[PDB]
Amino acid sequence: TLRAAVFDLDGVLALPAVFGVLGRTEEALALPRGLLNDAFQKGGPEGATTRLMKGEITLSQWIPLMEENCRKCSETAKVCLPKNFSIKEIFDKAISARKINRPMLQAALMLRKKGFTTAILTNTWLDDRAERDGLAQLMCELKMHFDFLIESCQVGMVKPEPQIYKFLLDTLKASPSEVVFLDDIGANLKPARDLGMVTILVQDTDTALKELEKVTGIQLLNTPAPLPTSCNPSDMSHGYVTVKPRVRLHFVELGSGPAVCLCHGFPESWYSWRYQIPALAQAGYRVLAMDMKGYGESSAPPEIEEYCMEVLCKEMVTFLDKLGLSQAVFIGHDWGGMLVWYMALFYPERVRAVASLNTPFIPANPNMSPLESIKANPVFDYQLYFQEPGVAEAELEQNLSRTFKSLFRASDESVLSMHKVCEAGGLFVNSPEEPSLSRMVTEEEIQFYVQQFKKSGFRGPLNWYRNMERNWKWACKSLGRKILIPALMVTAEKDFVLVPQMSQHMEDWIPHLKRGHIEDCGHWTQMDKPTEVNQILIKWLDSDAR
Amino acid sequence: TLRAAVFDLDGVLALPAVFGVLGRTEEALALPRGLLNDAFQKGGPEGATTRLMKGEITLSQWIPLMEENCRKCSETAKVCLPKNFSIKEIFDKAISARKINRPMLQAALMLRKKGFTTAILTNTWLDDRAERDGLAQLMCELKMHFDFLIESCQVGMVKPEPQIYKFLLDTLKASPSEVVFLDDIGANLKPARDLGMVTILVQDTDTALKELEKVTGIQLLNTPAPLPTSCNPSDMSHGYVTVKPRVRLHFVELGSGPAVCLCHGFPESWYSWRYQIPALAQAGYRVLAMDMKGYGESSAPPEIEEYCMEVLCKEMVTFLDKLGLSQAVFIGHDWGGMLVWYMALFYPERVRAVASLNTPFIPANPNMSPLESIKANPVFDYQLYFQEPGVAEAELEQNLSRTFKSLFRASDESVLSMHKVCEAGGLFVNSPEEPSLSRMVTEEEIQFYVQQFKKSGFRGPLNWYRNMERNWKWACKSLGRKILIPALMVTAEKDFVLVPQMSQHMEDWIPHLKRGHIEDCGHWTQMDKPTEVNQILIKWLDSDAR
Ligand SMILES: CNC(=O)NC1CCCCC1
Ligand SMILES: CNC(=O)NC1CCCCC1
Repeated sequence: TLRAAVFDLDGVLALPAVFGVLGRTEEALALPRGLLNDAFQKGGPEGATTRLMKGEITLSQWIPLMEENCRKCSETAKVCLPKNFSIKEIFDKAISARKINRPMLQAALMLRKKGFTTAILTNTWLDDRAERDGLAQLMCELKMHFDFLIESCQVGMVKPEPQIYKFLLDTLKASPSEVVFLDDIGANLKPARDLGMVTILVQDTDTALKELEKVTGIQLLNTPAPLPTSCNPSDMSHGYVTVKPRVRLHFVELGSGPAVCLCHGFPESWYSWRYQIPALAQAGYRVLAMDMKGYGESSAPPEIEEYCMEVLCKEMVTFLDKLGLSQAVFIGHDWGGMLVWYMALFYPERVRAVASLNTPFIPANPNMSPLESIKANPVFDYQLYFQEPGVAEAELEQNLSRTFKSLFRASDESVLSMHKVCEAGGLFVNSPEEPSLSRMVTEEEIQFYVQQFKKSGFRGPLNWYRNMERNWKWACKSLGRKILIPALMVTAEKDFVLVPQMSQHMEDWIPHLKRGHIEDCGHWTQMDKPTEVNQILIKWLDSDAR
Repeated sequence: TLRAAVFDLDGVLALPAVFGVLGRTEEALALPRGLLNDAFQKGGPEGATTRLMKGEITLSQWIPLMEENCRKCSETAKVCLPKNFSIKEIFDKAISARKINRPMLQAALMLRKKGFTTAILTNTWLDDRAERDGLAQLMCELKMHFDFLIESCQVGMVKPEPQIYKFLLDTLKASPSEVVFLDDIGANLKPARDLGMVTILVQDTDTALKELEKVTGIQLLNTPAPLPTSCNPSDMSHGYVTVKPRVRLHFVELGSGPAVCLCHGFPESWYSWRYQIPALAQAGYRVLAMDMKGYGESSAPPEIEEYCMEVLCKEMVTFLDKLGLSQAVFIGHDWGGMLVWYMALFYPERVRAVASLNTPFIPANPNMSPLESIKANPVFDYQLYFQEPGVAEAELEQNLSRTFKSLFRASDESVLSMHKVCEAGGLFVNSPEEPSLSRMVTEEEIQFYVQQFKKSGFRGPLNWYRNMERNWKWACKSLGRKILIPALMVTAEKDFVLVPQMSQHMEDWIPHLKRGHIEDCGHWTQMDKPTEVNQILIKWLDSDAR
């Protein structure tokens, strides 16, 4: 019974196969059929290509040896190679053209999710070309999804030598009968078959995947659209910056490129961005997912005033100062969305671009108390419940699992009503003791939030709501300004608190505002509709943030 | 008696003054003298410029108001503004032309080092221009060197209003007679004088600095060349990546741009790069200064084999994988320099460029044991002393302060001889109990190393020397390769262990190798000659790493 699946890189996990470029080059240059592929494999186990694939020599050292093999082959075939024939050019083009075979990676992802040990076994080289980064990026993206990556040039062994197959089995800690091995080269498949491994000759992906699902008993073809890659907290780079003597900010960091600072809402975590972190890094950005002040590994002082927008914003500027960042794109959700509009208003030189999920920009009404404003909206009743220090902390801290299971629900699953929360005397008074698990979250993901909130509880987070008068007075200083930097407003159809219509007058303050809108999406945008959030943010980033 | 120095930005800490561009524009466009400066100050306290400087409006909102003031002024002067007259263009150019007045910053640096509280008090704006990053970078660089930055647009107050001066004094916690205030605008200097502050009207920097040194009693002019900016450990962003279950790597992170991974030697710290970290970040790079395996906040497992080059290198690849970095430029010193050549040899796709300070690349001799090789060089005797587990740990751990004070010495201060270390029975047998403090280090810097080494001691670090046979066998696999990626070798004249001549045959293995050489420099390159290390690395980075 199968418990491991092994995949080749070229022609299996990555297409088009670099081998298929040699044939295409022969046809384009009208050279004898097989001339390039014959020069490539010249001398077999003793040849330059085996030396390259075993790691004896680098790609740049191999290029002239391949050129000499091509001359020798053309001489024997009684033909002439063109005026400007370049092996470097041929391979640079072949390599950049090669992309991830997405349905093959999806099938590998599915087998791994169903308990399989997965591995990439590849005949590859030590790439020292000026353009080696392209392949490095490809390998980096692919490898993360597998338990093992075995590279011929690293192990000093090559397919079809029997030793690499015995090395594979030892790495897998599996008997051959427990392994599926997928390869586009029949000769390289032969030693796995001979050992008793289930083998699949990959020509077209669909047939290979049909053979793969038939042999594993797991649905791989026609499966529903998978979720984006998530984050394993223990596999991330964790960052810590002290912004003032008693205040330290924690963040998760992934990728290279323009800095993108992710700001969560209430009562959340850097982990609320788990589905965006790998996607935005893969899209060419340096992601900084914050644990906002009062949360997770960030400091949580008890004083209410430590959580007014003016201080939160100043500390975010200090956070950039200490990291040596002149700018970052600021992306916020909920309370983070509010902070992000205020960063754009008070510190535009530090904000490359601004984006908010659900939270609109509504300027302070100078002719009305923020208390009056909040009272005027029935859905904002829970904010008055949040005012008295200790009351909401006691209910929210009593049972952590219940708190998150009750809150983190899709629009069709709601167990909470935000109206008459004060009158009812609590957020969970008409909510079950043991709520069911929402389709948006696993039990483990709820438990990460439970463990985070065991450190400081709900005092710091609730203090974000306890600065109405302070925030209002500070916001009034910005009443003559406009937001003229790149800005994106993302509304969620079914957010019954931060309704899409609350954002209707934003172009009066943000004339060049760009928009996104997510249908059938509740308040928990990032986990509700991760695929669509990623698409909206990446499209806006590549066009407006660079 | 003076204890605080206050500096203006425009025309004081930054030159040329943006005000002086309006006059230059008038002259270039042959407009009436003062037309632009008169339109700029139009309406005085009630005018658009005061609104901008107080933060009521942003720079982009102000541009058309300045245009209307220019039209009004030209109308009164009975003149016409040119065909393509643009305030945006004028200010974009003015702002990008403005650079830090280096001798003024040096004097501020010196006063602060001598115990003064320093501050920048500026009439500035909320910059939301597409090109606002240039100024953000300038402010970011300047602010780090001062105790306070007071910006008119942030405090809703402007010079010469008396309230900003009272705000300044309150921020300083100083009586006016204790303050020196430097400004290029006599009108803005007047309220400070009236309060009893010592004032300096800044025209040329030299005269201002002459007045400043006369009044403070501190040498500011003709002073020796200062050291580069160092790092305060508590003001840095600290990063942590788990590379395998029992192994976590710590790093300090500063800047944006191409990733530059700094690798220290024995027995050092990320802190050995303190003088390079701010310089390389300022030069346009994302610096990652490691605590190498066995050191500081990085894990230090006891097993010798955990420290062979093969595992150290693989973990550095995993470090890049987890941070989401397809590449980094690798810069090493001493044992870090050795690791860095091996990264280039075994993982060229992951190494953007490679640089080593002092450590040459010498390939394994396949016809000789590494023990034989080390025995053949008398200066390498101490490495045989390092072999026996426990012996060097006991001497190096006995007195930490003595260990670092004895080791970290300039070429003209040496207290240690690396020959006959085994025969003598120790590294410090002919060394004092209380060594004098080297000119390279302060007592506090020695104490940071003492505190770091209290965590894991010398076992992990000494284990870097205990893998000769393992490293040799692994290095032999690379004997047919060449290093063909961008590479830099930096030799130190007076390093009597890693002598410049040990690097003489490197072009046989690295044909395109670039070189740097530091005269009168011992083994501790980074702290011995920080200014010259920075110049060599930055020049090579900008040309070969991008
Ligand atoms: C639970 N959501 C919530 O209270 N969000 C607030 C964000 C700031 C604006 C008011 C609502
Ligand atoms: C104290 N320096 C030291 O032992 N450095 C080593 C680096 C690796 C090559 C041999 C010397």
